[PDB]
Amino acid sequence: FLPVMKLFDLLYPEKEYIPVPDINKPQSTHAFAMTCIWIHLNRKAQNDNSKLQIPIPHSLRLHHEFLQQSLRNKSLQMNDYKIALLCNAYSTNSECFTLPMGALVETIYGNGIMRIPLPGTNCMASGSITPLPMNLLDSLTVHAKMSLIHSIATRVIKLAHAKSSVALAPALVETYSRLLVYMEIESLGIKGFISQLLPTVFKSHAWGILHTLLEMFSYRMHHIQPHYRVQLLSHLHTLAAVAQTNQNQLHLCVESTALRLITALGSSEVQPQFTRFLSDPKTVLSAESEELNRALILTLARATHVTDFFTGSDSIQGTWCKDILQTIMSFTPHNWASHTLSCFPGPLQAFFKQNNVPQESRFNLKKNVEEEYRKWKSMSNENDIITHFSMQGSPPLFLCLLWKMLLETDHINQIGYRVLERIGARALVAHVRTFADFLVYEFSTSAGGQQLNKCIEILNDMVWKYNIVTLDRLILCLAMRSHEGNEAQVCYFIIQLLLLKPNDFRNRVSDFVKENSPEHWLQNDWHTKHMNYHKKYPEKLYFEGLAEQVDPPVQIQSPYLPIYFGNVCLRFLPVFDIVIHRFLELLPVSKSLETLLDHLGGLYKFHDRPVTYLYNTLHYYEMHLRDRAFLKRKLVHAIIGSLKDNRPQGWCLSDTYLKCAMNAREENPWVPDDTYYCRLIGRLVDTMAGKSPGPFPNCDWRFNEFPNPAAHALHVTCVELMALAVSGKEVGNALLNVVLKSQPLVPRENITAWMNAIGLIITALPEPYWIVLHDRIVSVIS
Amino acid sequence: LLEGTMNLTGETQSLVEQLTMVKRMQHIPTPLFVLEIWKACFVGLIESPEGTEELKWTAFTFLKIPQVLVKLKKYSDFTEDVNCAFEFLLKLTPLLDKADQRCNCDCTNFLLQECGKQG
Repeated sequence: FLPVMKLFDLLYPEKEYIPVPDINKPQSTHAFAMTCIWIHLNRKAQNDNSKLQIPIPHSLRLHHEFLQQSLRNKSLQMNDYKIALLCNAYSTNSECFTLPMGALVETIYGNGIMRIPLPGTNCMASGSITPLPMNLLDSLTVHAKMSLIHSIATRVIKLAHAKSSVALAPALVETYSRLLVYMEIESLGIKGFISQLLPTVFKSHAWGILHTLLEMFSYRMHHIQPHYRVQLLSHLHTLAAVAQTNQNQLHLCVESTALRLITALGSSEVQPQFTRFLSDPKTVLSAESEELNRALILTLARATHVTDFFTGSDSIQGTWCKDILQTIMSFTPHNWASHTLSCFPGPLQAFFKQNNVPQESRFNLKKNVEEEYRKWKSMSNENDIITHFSMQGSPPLFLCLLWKMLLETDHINQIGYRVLERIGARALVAHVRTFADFLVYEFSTSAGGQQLNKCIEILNDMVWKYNIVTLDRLILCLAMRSHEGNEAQVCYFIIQLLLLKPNDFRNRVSDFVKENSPEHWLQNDWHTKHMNYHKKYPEKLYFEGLAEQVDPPVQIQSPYLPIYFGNVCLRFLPVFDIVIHRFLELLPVSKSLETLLDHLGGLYKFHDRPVTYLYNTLHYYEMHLRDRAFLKRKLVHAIIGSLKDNRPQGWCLSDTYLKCAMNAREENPWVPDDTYYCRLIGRLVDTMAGKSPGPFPNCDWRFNEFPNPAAHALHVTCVELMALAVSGKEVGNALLNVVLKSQPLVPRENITAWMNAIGLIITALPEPYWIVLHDRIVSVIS
Repeated sequence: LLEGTMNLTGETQSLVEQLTMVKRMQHIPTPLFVLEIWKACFVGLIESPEGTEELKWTAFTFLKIPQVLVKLKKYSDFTEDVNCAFEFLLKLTPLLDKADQRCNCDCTNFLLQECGKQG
């Protein structure tokens, strides 16, 4: 820092005093920064001041006197930016930084100001709900921010290890979610948090800090690096194996996080990330639950056929996929369907000819549950039926006991209430797996009529009137049914009636899409709207609805966990995606997806990455969706109209797509000229370089699903290009007749970028789209 | 290309004594010579920007190229080689098809009737 005053003379050669302007702009701290630099040079001159001091400059001493008056000042807040001036001119001090620190830490931590009641019982979260805004988060120095981080860490260590009743304020958890995105602090950020803060929280054994951290990792993070993603995946596997996680919320939150990060995976990182944990493939897999392993297998399936890595081979041997699946098949036997095998890659289909468990017999499945159904009433004592029906190792058959009670009496006694809570949510996935098998097997042979509508409503009785589980788990267990032919269609129609015949969950979805928006960081009162939504619908997560219907009066009053961002709809949207995938895997359940999309299109208001998901959905079923035209047109009728408001105008669609695509079919699709495709290529090539107005709107790319506008443009262009009713045969003809034949609106001395975009498009395109290039090259070589 | 830019108002013999001498300096086949003669005429037609310069360049490529070729036939065999020159010339599909977007029609018919008019 020696020659910097000469850097003054080239930058600021002046003679007249600098007046003090208005402080209210966040950029004024940039203008007041060099005064703070001089006073921090005096902070450097705090020690060894006998060597070569600098006199105060004539022009800057007016603002130096101003900051000295601010030091004499005893009031600082958001009225001006003197909070930033006193946090930045005195950041390298020992006690001059504590004066703004005392104002800051008592206004967002919630230091016992107010105890807001969260939904549930006995949840006194702290008072403050207004976090540090975006302009405040950038008006501070890095050292002031990291000193604030150290102070916050010293507060939360003694808060977590004491397990105090003082919870963390919504303002401070919002600020905590906001600060971790900045990679300048990442050395002491989440890398310094999973090294320091997370081991101390693990040693604390608090179970509430972990739940809130999981809440702000699932519903508040947007860009986690894949190595950090699998590090957190290992951390949650180490956490869930210990600390008696038999609670419903502890299992449910970690399931909604694991399935989220499974669905947040793409298609290109599957190969380099696996060899990092190739030494330990077992611990990154589910040992007890079929659901997570099947989700990972389908993640592998969508990461290979889309990237077309399987072609040129027809076996799994000699690749990186054989050993991970060898670790998959252990301790989790899972069947596979032929229609599900249809969209699988060739080597994957060849490997699925072995190591595949068959289905269990329906007749014995009903015979055993009926044989112990009469043993339920052979003697009706409490303790013997509680113990005999609920040890770990019993065949999971209890939902049919409950169902045979509520087919004709609608009453669950003390035994039924005690068994379900004694089993715990860790075995509830394995229970509901076989219960979904009961459901599909029972409706396969069911007779239509009054029972068809009665059964779905008494099933909704467990959904919202008994509150046994969150709705997502049962529907996902019904989604992974690997049956052949009629039973798969029957289960799809089970889900079809489950989503529309009861209106309670649809009322909650409507309430959340009307009263909440995905822009959570810009929503300062997100906590207030969450409290209103949870007060409208009382979320019962510990069999509370099941408790009041018990014939003896039995109630649960356990204290709930601190919940700020969790709800059923966000936990169900990945299940809503996997059921859509299962529907599109099978043919004769096509039009049933058509009536659902226009019915339940609002939940995609709150999708973490809807564009990539719809692109993969339309790409993976390329051999399943080209034949069904109106089914392919139906998708743009529902999901695009959902996120057309919060995402700005022109975020996804083109003008002629708004004119002719979502219009209903008339047996005459608009076969376009090549200039329509040239418009899309011109959209792509300008967004690759980027423009200040931009054809596509700018957004907070830190909190998006794309870190760059180029990735945002590529995905939407890939969505719109291959969503037409025409198959992947004429698409290549049009793409080449743009370039192989002459074209208007396409200029030279730029065509390299155009053909680069076309090449990336056609490599992102499915197999028949670019297999026609071989037939093209045959003609020109001959 | 330099002649039709600004100094296209001269006589027909300066360009002749330039280009025929160019064939003296570098070994150039006469079919390749006529191939260049016609592809320069096409390029100066299409690559000329729209405006009065388009009209000037098209007139330069249409009205002075018969004058030089009549004198070349007078001073020189010149019937057989231009057939192989057109054998070369009738393969340039995309660049000359890009000219037909601007010209909205088939210029080949007009030019191959113009050559017949020149005999």
